Amino acid sequence: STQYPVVDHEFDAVVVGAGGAGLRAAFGLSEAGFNTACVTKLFPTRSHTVAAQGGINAALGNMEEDNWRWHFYDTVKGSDWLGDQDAIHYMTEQAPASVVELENYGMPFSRTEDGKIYQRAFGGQSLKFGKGGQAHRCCCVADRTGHSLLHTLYGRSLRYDTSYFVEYFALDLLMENGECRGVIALCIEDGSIHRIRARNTVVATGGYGRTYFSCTSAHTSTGDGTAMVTRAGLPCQDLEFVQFHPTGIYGAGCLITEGCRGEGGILINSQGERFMERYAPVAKDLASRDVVSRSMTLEIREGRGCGPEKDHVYLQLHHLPPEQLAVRLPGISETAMIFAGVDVTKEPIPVLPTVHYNMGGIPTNYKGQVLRHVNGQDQVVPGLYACGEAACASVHGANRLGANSLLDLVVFGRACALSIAESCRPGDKVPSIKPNAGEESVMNLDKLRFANGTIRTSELRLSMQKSMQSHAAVFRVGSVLQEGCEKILRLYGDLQHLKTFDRGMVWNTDLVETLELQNLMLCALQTIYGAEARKESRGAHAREDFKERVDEYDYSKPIQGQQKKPFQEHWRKHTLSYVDVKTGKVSLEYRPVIDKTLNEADCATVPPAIRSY
Amino acid sequence: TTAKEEMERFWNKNLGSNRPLSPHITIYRWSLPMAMSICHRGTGIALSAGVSLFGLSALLLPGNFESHLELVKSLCLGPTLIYTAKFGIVFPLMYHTWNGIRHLIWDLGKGLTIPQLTQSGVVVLILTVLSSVGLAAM
Amino acid sequence: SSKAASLHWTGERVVSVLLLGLLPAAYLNPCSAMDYSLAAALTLHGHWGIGQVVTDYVRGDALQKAAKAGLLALSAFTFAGLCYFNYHDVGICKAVAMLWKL
Amino acid sequence: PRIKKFAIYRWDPDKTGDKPHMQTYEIDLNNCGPMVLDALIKIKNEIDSTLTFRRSCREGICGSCAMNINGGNTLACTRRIDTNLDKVSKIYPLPHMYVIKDLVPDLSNFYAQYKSIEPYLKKKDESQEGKQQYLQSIEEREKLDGLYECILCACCSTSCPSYWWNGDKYLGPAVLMQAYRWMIDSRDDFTEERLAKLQDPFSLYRCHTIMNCTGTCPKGLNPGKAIAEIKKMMATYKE
Ligand SMILES: *Cc1cc2c(cc1C)nc1c(=O)[nH]c(=O)nc-1n2C[C@H](O)[C@H](O)[C@H](O)COP(=O)(O)OP(=O)(O)OC[C@H]1O[C@@H](n2cnc3c(N)ncnc32)[C@H](O)[C@@H]1O
Ligand code: HEM
Ligand SMILES: COC1=C(OC)C(=O)C(CC=C(C)C)=C(C)C1=O
Ligand code: SF4
Ligand code: F3S
Ligand code: FES
Repeated sequence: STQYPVVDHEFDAVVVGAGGAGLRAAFGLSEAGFNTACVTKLFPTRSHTVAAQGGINAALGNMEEDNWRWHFYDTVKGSDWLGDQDAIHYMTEQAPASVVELENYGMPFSRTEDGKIYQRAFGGQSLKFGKGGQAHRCCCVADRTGHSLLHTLYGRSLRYDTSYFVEYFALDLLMENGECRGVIALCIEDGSIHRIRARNTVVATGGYGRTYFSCTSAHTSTGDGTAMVTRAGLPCQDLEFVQFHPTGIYGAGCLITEGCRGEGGILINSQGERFMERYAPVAKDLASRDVVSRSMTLEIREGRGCGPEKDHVYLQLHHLPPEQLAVRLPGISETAMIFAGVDVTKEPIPVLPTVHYNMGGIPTNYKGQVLRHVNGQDQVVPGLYACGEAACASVHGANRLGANSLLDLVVFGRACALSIAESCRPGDKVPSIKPNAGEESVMNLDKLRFANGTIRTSELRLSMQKSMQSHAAVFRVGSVLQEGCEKILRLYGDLQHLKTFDRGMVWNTDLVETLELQNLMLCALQTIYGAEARKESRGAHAREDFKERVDEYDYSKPIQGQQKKPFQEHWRKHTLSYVDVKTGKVSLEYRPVIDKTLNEADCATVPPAIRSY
Repeated sequence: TTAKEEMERFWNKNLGSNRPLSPHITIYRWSLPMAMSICHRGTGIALSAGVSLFGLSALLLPGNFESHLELVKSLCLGPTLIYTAKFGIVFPLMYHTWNGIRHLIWDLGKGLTIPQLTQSGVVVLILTVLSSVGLAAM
Repeated sequence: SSKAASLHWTGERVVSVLLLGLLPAAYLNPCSAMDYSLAAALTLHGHWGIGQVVTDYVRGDALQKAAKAGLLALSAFTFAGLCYFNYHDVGICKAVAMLWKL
Repeated sequence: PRIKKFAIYRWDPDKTGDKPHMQTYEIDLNNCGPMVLDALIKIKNEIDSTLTFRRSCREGICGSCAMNINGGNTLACTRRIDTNLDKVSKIYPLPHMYVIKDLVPDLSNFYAQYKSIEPYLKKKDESQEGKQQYLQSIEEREKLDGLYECILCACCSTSCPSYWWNGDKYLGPAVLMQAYRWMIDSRDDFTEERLAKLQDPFSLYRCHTIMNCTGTCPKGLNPGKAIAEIKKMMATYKE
């Protein structure tokens, strides 16, 4: 310690992460007149949202007549009723205004003949509450909507006085008596340490797909934000619900937008059957991500692969007009060729269900405020917000509806900024800080910095990824799960026998990738444990032991003469997980899901029904 | 912080440091276009030097152009040398001339594609040789 | 505001096409007129040309300012020397001609 | 067994008196990915984790890879390794840029330059923004194809000799093309002032149409073709 001089910055608000969520939170806070700081370990534009291709949902009604309420219905249903309906209400009602805001910022959306934002079909989205047919509200910029969303937001941010700490690694939250005072970070450029303190902190650090071996996410999706919340002793919610995306190249795991399917493409097994029509007649190839992959993943078992080891499947686009794949899916044509070596206009792309999205994250309010659980009740953590994939306002519940994440990003990014602007004023008293705040973080830094152990950071990470890949994939059971828990708790033990080689102060990717490992571990522990304990099948979480949807009632048959099971007797509740940073001991609890919306009169609650597409 | 302050910060940080400049011309792969770009300058430079030498000489040196020519005629001028020197003068002028036409076409915004680029380069190169040998015998 | 940079850019192209039409013109019709305009365009075009090479390679207020100055000189003595030659001598055209049948 | 040789530039800021030098590494191509980044990651995790370089998407759309591979600026994650065991791959940092450490360059000036062209929509009346989607015919929209896909990797600019000599005042291809992106967006109302910003001898005019930028874009875009469009606009706009 004190071998690392510390620099103290003071702001009104701090945002950790410059992806869609973070960026929107940051410039939205400045636009409101707050002296905002934005910490990111990557150049804002390198953020993962750039890889997003599909689009952003919004009932604009450009293609046909629409109603945001139908978007609401579709989303709560797609969540398998683990989604908090109040947040889903807020998100879908704000979507139109949020998307028009993006277009007014300059986002180069693809146009219709009327000169309006072009929208398209996507996974399980209907009209008139699941009755009116396939909906078309997936707004998009050709096939590079994420890239364009991030760039326009970034560009728009240049217009304000936000101080952007570029390539800074956030180590931990500056907590004091259950209140957030800011963050402490490592400036990757010179290895120095900075304590950026503020009245409000917003965590938008993205997901943690890298906890696995095969995922569509970037090497940077290491759950660093989740880990901070965990290190503070705060709960994380529903970390078990991990979304497996159907189409992911057998190779590096790169993604091929689901927009391919929405645009016309299909999925084909070895025998040539359009199986996604057998497992789900109506929705077919275009159903929930959790079901559609659960399908394929299965077909591989029966023994119906489409390549050498019959380990994957085959995505088809061939029958679509070569021009349409040029105006609607130009981005996939490129990587399909570069990583697969295929001409989509005349050949199907090789895809396989791989980890993709994380519905779980930091427990949130529909206003972005982080929640902790006290005496079985929600409590707002003063001066702490979270948004994006790292957050769990849980508008996605047990399963994210395609094209709803970019929306989530923009909506709650805005909500955080608004809740801060509505609850305080720039210039207000910025909380004190003990002269030793962050000492633990720096020490842990100094430790790994000179780690002379026996295991290489890469070796350990590889052990954790393949373990998660084998024990917590698309299908699970107590046996496979428990071996995984102890298997992963075993690796957590090894974090003390790790060896690092680089020891300089400048760009120690050796040191940071290790710090990231510590983070990925905290996420895996909570994912696998929360997964073993959840004895039911909802959304992405499918147990072989319990292929049942254990709710408070049995919503298949009627409800009235029937009796309500005690809260601790059913599984229609969010998983809350904690962990002793020092031992890796996972303890967990639960809290109800919110079923009431913001206004019964404007958007009615949708009771649990049977899950099917 | 503004765009300008950011630039000021950039230079103040790097100039005052032990940071090295990554190699460039020593490692970058040469291409016909890049090479033909260099020659355009070189020739334009050599060509201007010549014209200046002709004009300055016309102001400082004594005698008329003829006093200078006859001066060379009686210098054992070998035919397979009068042609050489005549070519060396026509070469850079023609090259610069044709490439210049190419440059003008580009300003109109035409032919700016890698494929179109190589074609024109080859053409310009061929026209150079032709017009040079051609003129060296006029 | 003033569009100086853009106008200079166009100026260059213009004398560039002019000097392009002169070479042929000077062949088909050699005359004292041609020898002067040919000297004007030849020196101007070259002045603006070296100009670009200078602003490109010479770093520093000190140097560029001087460089530009010395360049202007050379150009002046070049245009004058050419006009002198066209007046008190053969003329560039006939000089080229003579120099060729040699 | 198929060993591939890798010559890689190196330089440690925290190693007194260290001087830029090449370090060669060997890799069994059967135990590796097809792309250059795979190799980098591999020698990073097994041979020497002191090797530093930027990366993230490994999919070719974030722009984190930008570096010179065998004399050419591209994306390590998209450039497939030369299976010719006889040749030894040469990996250098982007050209004529300050090296922070190993293959990691200081792109601060580059980003700053991007900020100076104000890469965002500007309407004369912003009092109604956020309430209705602006209209743009698919015709006006097509004019952006080939311009908005820029990943800001800096391969182009960092391959331009003019940017090499005057990167401090010359905006470079990358920025120039985005300025063009904004110039021709039917929804922007500041075309005239965006062009006026380039009225000096360096920002735009250091471009001598060398064309390396276009000859090296990992995304097949055409900066040069765009620089020329700006030039034409610059000499024909009024006021
Ligand atoms: C992986 C993926 C996801 C995806 C997609 C395509 C791919 C390949 N396409 C989508 C689509 O078409 N439609 C849609 O609705 N969603 C799609 N997704 C999912 C979605 O894009 C993601 O969930 C979303 O982009 C996540 O956004 P978010 O803003 O939350 O996060 P991020 O962009 O991943 O950025 C993380 C930021 O946080 C900073 N960071 C991270 N850790 C640190 C630390 N330790 N210190 C400081 N900063 C940190 C990053 O630097 C970054 O800015
Ligand atoms: C046949 C007639 C000619 C044409 C069509 C022509 C055309 C051009 C063009 C288009 C350029 C600009 C290139 C760029 O964009 O960088 C140029 C530059 C130049 N030219 Fe010429 N030119 C001609 C004759 C000459 C002659 C006879 C001389 C010698 C006195 C000359 C000397 C130069 C110089 C010094 C440059 C500057 C090149 C640079 O920017 O480095 N040109 N010319
Ligand atoms: C005309 O544009 C060019 C230059 O000027 C900017 C160069 O210096 C160079 C460099 C030559 C030496 C190797 C430094 C090249 C190649 C070039 O095309
Ligand atoms: S144009 Fe091409 S090289 Fe130049 S940054 Fe944009 S992507 Fe890269
Ligand atoms: S290399 Fe440069 S010089 Fe012009 S064309 Fe591309 S910007
Ligand atoms: S790492 Fe993202 S482009 Fe190569």
